Amino acid sequence: GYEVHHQKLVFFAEDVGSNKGAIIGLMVGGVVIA
Amino acid sequence: GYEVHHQKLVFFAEDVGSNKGAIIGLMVGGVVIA
Amino acid sequence: GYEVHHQKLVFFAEDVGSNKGAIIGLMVGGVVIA
Amino acid sequence: GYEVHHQKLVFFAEDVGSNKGAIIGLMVGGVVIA
Amino acid sequence: GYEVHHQKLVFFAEDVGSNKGAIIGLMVGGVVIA
Amino acid sequence: GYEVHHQKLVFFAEDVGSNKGAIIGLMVGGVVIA
Amino acid sequence: GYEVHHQKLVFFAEDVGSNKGAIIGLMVGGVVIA
Amino acid sequence: GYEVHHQKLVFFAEDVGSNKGAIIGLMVGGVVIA
Amino acid sequence: GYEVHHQKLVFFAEDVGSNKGAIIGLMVGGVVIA
Amino acid sequence: GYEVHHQKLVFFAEDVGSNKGAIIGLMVGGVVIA
Amino acid sequence: GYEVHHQKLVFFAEDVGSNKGAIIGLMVGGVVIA
Amino acid sequence: GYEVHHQKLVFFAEDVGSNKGAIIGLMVGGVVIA
Amino acid sequence: GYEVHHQKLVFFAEDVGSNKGAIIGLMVGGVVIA
Amino acid sequence: GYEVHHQKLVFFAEDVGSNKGAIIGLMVGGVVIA
Amino acid sequence: GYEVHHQKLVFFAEDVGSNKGAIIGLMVGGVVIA
Amino acid sequence: GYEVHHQKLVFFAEDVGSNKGAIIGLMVGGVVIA
Amino acid sequence: GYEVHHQKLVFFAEDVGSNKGAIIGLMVGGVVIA
Amino acid sequence: GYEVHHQKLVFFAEDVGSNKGAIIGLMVGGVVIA
Amino acid sequence: GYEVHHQKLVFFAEDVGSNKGAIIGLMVGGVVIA
Amino acid sequence: GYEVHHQKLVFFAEDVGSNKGAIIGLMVGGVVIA
Repeated sequence: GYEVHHQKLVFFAEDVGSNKGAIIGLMVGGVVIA
Repeated sequence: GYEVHHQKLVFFAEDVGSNKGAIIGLMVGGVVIA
Repeated sequence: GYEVHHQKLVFFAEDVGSNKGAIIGLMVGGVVIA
Repeated sequence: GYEVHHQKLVFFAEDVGSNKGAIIGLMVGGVVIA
Repeated sequence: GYEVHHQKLVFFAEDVGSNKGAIIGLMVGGVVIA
Repeated sequence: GYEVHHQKLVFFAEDVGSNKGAIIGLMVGGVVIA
Repeated sequence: GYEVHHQKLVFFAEDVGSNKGAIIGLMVGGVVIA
Repeated sequence: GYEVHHQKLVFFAEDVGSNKGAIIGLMVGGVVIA
Repeated sequence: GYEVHHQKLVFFAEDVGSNKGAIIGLMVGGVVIA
Repeated sequence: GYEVHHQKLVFFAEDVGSNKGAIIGLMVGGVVIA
Repeated sequence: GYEVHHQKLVFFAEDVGSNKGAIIGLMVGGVVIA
Repeated sequence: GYEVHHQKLVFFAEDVGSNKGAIIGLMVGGVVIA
Repeated sequence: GYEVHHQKLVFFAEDVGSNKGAIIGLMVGGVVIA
Repeated sequence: GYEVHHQKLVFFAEDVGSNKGAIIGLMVGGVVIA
Repeated sequence: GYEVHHQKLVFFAEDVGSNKGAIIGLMVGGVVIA
Repeated sequence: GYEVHHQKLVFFAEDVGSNKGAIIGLMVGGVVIA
Repeated sequence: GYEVHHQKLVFFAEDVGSNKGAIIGLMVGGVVIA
Repeated sequence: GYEVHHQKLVFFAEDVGSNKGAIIGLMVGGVVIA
Repeated sequence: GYEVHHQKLVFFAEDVGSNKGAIIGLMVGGVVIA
Repeated sequence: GYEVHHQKLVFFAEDVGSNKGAIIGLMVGGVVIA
């Protein structure tokens, strides 16, 4: 008798308001200018 | 008797409001100017 | 008789307000100018 | 008879207000100028 | 009969107000100028 | 003058040996029997 | 003059040997029997 | 003149031997039997 | 003139031997039986 | 003229021997039976 | 159980481009010459 | 159980570009020359 | 159980660019020349 | 049980760029020349 | 049980750039020349 | 020769009598109970 | 020859009598009970 | 020859009588009970 | 020849009578009970 | 030849009578009970 419930994972965000530059969840590489 | 329920995963966001620049979920590579 | 519930993990954020520069969840490498 | 509930982990933040520079959750390497 | 509840871990912050420089949760290496 | 190179990210494995059981990269949720 | 190179991130493994049981990279939640 | 190189991050393992039990990189929550 | 190199971070292990029990890198919460 | 090199951080282990019990790097909370 | 979200109101503009004339959000009154 | 969130109001602008003229949010009155 | 969050109000601007003219948030009145 | 958070009000600006003219938040009145 | 937090008010600016003209937060009145 | 006079604008009401219950001029959003 | 006079603007009400319950001119958002 | 005069603006109310309950000119947000 | 005169602005109320309960001109946010 | 005169601004109230309960001109935030 096993019960599992209500589990959550967020990597970057749930709510992103305003981006006036650069938002990157994940980058392996690169050059970011903002 | 196993029950599993209500599990969630979010990588970047649930709600993105306003993008006035650059938003990238995931990049392997590249150049980003904003 | 096992019950597990209400577990959460956040890597970067839940709420990101305003980005006037650069926000990166995770970077393996690169150059970031802001 | 085992019950586990209400556990949370936050790596970087829950609420990020305003970014006028550079915010990086995790970096393996790189150069950051802000 | 085991019950465990209300446990939390925060690595960097819960609330980040304003970033006018550079905020890094974790860095393995790199050069940070702010 | 920005140059970025030779970097990598591995989420689960590069080399996966033989499987007689259950291997899952990512599971949001469920029941796994092996 | 910025140069960034030869860096890596491994989340679970690079080399995974044989499996007769259960191997999961990431699980948000559930029941795992081995 | 900035140069950054040869650095690494390992979250779980590089080399994982054989498995007759249960191996999980990251679990937000649940029941693991081995 | 900034040079940074040859540095490493290991969260759990580099070499994981055989497993007949339960190995978890990170658990937010739950029940582990071995 | 800044040079930084050859340094390391280990959170749990570099070499993990065989496991017949329970090994957890980090647990926010729960019940562990071995 | 009530949830209300992301309602928005803009009176004049979100983005105003270059101005070589006269831009007025609201006036009760007067004389405007461009 | 009530939750209200992210309502926003903008009267004049979020972004105002270069100005070589006359920009007025609100005036009761007067004479404006550009 | 009431939760109210992230309401925002902007009267004139969030971002004002270069100014070679006359920028006024609010005036009861007068004479403005650009 | 009431929680109210992160409400924000901006009257004139968050960011004001270079000024070679006349920038006034609020005036009851007068003569402004740029 | 009441919790109120992080409300913010900005009248003129958070960031004011270089000034070669006249910048006034609030004036009851007078003559401003740039 | 331009003459403009005695013009008027009313948004909600220039004369509000005795009422029972919430009166709201303008709402961007939320829950109103009366 | 320009003459502008006796113009008026009312947002909520120039004359508010005796009421029972919440009166709100403007709300960006929230919960109002009366 | 420009003449501007006797112009007026009222936001909430130039004359507030005897009321019972909360009166709010402007709220960005929150919970109001009356 | 510019003449501007007798202009007025009222935000909340130029004349407040005898009330019972909270009176707030402006609130960014919070909980108001009356 | 510029003449500006007899202009006025009132934020809360130029004349406050006898009230019972909290009166607040402006609050950024908090809890008000009356």
